[PDB]
Amino acid sequence: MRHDGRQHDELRPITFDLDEGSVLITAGNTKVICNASVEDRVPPFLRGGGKGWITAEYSMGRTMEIQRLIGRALRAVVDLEKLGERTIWIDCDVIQADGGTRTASITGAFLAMAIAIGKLIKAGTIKTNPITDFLAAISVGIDKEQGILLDLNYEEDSSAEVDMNVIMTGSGRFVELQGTGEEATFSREDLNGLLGLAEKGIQELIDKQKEVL
Amino acid sequence: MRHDGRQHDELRPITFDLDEGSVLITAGNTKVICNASVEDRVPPFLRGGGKGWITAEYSMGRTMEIQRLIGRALRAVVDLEKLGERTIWIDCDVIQADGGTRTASITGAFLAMAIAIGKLIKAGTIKTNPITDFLAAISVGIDKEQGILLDLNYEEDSSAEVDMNVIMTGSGRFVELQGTGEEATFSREDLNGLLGLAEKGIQELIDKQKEVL
Repeated sequence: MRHDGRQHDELRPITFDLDEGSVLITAGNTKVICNASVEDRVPPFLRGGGKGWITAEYSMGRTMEIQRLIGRALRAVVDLEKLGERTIWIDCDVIQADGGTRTASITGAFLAMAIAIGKLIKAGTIKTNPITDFLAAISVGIDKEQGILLDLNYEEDSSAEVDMNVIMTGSGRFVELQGTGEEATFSREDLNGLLGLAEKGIQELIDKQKEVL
Repeated sequence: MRHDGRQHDELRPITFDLDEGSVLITAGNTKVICNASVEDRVPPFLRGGGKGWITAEYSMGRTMEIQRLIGRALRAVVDLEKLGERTIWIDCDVIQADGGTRTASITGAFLAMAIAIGKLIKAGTIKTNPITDFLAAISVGIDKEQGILLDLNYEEDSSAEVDMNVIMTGSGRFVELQGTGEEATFSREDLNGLLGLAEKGIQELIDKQKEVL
């Protein structure tokens, strides 16, 4: 039905290439390189606090928006106190864009962070794992002709009446949610259908994360 | 329970002062002046198209974000073809901020637009009403101690674990939705509770709009 050849609830091929704890994630034609770096400093408003911080650099205005989202989402699944007074720098570089870059950056950014925290734990730098849960993000939408779709590519994102990015944890809770109706609107029923699809795709991404980790 | 004196599902006092089709909306201590202006031109990518446009100026980076949201939300409930080839300029000025400015601007921006379109119809400039439905927006959230709250003031917005802005039409459909978990997360149950409260408040705002109009 989709020009893609995919079913409405089918994810594009996902690849988590770890070949630095650099991560190259591929979703169809979308590709993003994600890197996590640890520094034993923290923003001034935290110095002395004994609690860590996570922040991200992202490249491909609205850029700041995505950098802030990445920092937020990660902080939601990391006990900053257990991390100690140090900050984790995440850096994403979109090398190929074909829809879903923002959510693909989050998924990739998580793994990269997981990899850096693993070395922190193995180095004896921190006593316990601070990651409270797995995290992944996906985009969903409503196309005027094929209905609800999961993981939109460029062309689909472009012509969708309803666009939505969802970030959830492995335990199935929300970290962040955002849906916009173009010159269109969506009902409660549509919202429930969109969140179900999104959850299906996010559970699949997290399954892959666990297995690559 | 709230330092406000309000119940968890109670809106702050709402005022739509029409004393130019200028609108001054007041929500508790939040106050925003909204103005709608009509111009018989349209962005270049539309010239000749015969379809209108709505855009907004907003003042108090993230400013652009709010201006774009205002333009989006309005466009969702207006048949741009019936408006003709002309654009509606909305201008919001936050004169007092105590939480919920962004959603209060949307509600105020809608009325102002409604007022300008009414004159367009009475002037004989357009044959039919282009407004497809009423629209209002409200903020909801989850506070670590009082649970789910409706219409957050500054202090509450500040310490809420979960923040969320919702825009809906009078017919009860979604135009825009955005919820963020700080260093916290919200369940499906939380999401349903948050959307119910939001809908209660939005229905109340729209009731007031209808009666002021």
